Amino acid sequence: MAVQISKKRKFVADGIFKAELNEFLTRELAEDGYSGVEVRVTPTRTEIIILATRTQNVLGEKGRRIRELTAVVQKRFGFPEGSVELYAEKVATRGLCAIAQAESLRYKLLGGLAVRRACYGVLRFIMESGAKGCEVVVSGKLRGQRAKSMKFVDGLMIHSGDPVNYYVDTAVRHVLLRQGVLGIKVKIMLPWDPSGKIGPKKPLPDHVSIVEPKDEILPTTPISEQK
Amino acid sequence: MGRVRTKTVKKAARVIIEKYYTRLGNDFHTNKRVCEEIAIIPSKKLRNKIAGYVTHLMKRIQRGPVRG
Amino acid sequence: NKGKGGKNRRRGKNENESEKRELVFKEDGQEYAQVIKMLGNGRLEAMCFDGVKRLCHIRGKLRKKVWINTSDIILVGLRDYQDNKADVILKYNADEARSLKAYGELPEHAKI
RNA sequence: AGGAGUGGAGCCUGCGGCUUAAUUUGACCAACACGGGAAACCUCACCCGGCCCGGACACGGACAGGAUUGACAGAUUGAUAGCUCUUUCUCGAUUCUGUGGGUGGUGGUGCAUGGCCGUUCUUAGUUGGUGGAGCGAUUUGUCUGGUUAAUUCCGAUAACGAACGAGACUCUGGCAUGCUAACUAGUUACGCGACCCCCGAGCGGUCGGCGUCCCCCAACUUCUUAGAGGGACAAGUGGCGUUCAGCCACCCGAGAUUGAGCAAUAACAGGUCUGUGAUGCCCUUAGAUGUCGGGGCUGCACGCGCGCUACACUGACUGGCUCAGCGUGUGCCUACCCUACGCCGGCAGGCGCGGGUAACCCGUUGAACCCCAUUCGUGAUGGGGAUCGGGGAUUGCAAUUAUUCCCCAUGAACGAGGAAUUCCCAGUAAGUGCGGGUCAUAAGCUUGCGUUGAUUAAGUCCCUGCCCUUUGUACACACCGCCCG
RNA sequence: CGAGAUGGU
Repeated sequence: MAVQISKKRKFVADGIFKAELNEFLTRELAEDGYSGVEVRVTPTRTEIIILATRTQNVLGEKGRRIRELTAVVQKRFGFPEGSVELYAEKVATRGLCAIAQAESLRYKLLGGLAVRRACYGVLRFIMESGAKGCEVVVSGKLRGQRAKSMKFVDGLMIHSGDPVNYYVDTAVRHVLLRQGVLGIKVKIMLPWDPSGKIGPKKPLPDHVSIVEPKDEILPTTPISEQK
Repeated sequence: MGRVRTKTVKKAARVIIEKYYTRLGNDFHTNKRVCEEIAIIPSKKLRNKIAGYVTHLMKRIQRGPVRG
Repeated sequence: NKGKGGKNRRRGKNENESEKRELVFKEDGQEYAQVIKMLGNGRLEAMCFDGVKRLCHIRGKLRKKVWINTSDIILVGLRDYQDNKADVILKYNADEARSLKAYGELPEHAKI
């Protein structure tokens, strides 16, 4: 770069890069249980951290797939030789991640399991994992040539105002069967977690809580006490 | 117009008075400071509304019983 | 596109009597006819151009779709028995009826 | 109650009908300046012609005196397409050929589907668990009354305890001489320094006036930027309220309704396959429904929709003076950006030479209406500027069916608009100009910003509709229903 | 107490 690009173009181009990388990884690592990518920079080096539920499938027999993925990421995005490193990392609390639950429901349906038996199978596992509530939806040609939908729901679920940006986790997916495409949508509502990264640290806007009064003595008589 | 107070305000004010009656009085600006240290309230604008109805209830309790 | 009736009932699929309306001629067992009178009950009186008048009936596929009228031009299917009676197969627009007569397919009797 | 209108005129632009080789097509409150749809080519799907394989792979055949590839010249052709015909060089196992099978498609079905969006519907609405009532569909909770913008609160009570919507929440506007602290932001002051004026107590001065004239190794944060905190609660006083929940006026105060975003359950045969490597089934597949050349999308007796300019004197024309805010900027394949200053030309425009990847350069963004002086004189007039002749620049591979721009000339209808009908309550309506999108060339559209700034209301259910309750029914395809001679 | 019929998708 013989003269540097302006800050408006620089900040937009850095966002366009993260979007294409997330699409490539989404469709390479679908059955391997992918759920997100994180990227960080240091002098002469870029480190990419990738989250999945079955990390040994991301590596392969002696690390083959990490070496193949390092090669194609460098080849496509134009990094110089050896400046790119890929690290696989294991997903914590996989029942509270909406993308891993949308993909496992997609592969469970694609194997020929019945729709209600599959949907109550994930609805139980999300609520046993410690969510405050959830909503699962399937739609398309469910049983016959005319389209239908099903809602499955449990616990609490908010729809309006700013808290939706940090208390609700969501995913949408497609599955192709011999008669055409079905849609899947998954929503999960997270628990409040003061510190520990199960959920958000910020409380709900209308949850006031009062501290309890303690240990007073009702009677008194006048006395003095020297040190 | 409309100045009616919702159940989130009216319930929090009653629970404060049941526990801390001996701290409270008729000055809004002192009640506003007490309610900030005895409770966790997410918004400054909600804290002002709670201390307002607490100040209204203290002036009623000085005359006779309040059923709640 | 343009409606030409007026009602609540947008509940159907649109008629699209357009584009590849490929021109249809007779096979064996068929005739061209002009409507002379319309009766009740989904039936009509029609004259074909070789001069045998018949009582004629709307096929179940054309009900409440292809509205027939007096002096209109139609394609009719004959029966191998009961020669006084027949069934309607198609209606020709005044744009198609002139093309039939331009191909010499109709005697100089039909009105357009 | 009123304001500005629209419907009448000329022109722009979307739709139907007609015309045509083709004038590609979706859509009929909730279609018609809408598909971000401003088509010269491309886009491109339509119409007239011509090259090409970009037909994987499998099996069989043909084949190293050879499977196959490419081409000069003449004829041919819109054509410098070796397309094809005559001729005779060239390449080297990569192809060719028959059968099977694939592959592509702005082809068909939105009435086969996913995703997204619109609408019912801007209002206050919706639902389990355990208990009570009915053989049952169902019901109560979810209410007689008062109160609120609100299924918002009070209270009542065969129900008790909860969930979503509402509200809270997020962004934004108006206040801080208090805090943090600035050569990519300023002020004040002086060591002072410089130009101009004497108008000034008084000189041509220490001292006065004027400055986007210039240094500070002066002091500072009022004006600009932007981080943290503060502030408003129906909190205070007087009335009215089953004296509760609330409602009205007033003091003090920057301020006692700022404006947007997000939004439930259940639906619709609503729109979209022409946004997609989202997609089932059907069609087509070498004389192709997968690339180049030319034409069309603009065609004009006629009906309709959203708009621009006007009918003048509360004006038009010619000079002079003086004030904004929101933004964008060297294109990463893809090859283009925003402009000061000097010179040539009436103008559009041309040449030279610098700054800017931006609180740094265009830039103190010298904006329009408005403001001051002049000319015209109630005349289709010096109002209005449609229609049409001749000449000159700029973009581009190409401007004719006129791309856009400049100049002289020509000088239509129109004198405040029939029956009808739209939007609007305060920095609002209306007037007035400037940025962004689309862009090689270019707004009469749309999405934002500032500037000048009113009249009329503080209400009602009459007209068109929405919410809740009681009531009647021969309706459930649900009054655009059903039905008799 | 004016006049207020009818119904392809």
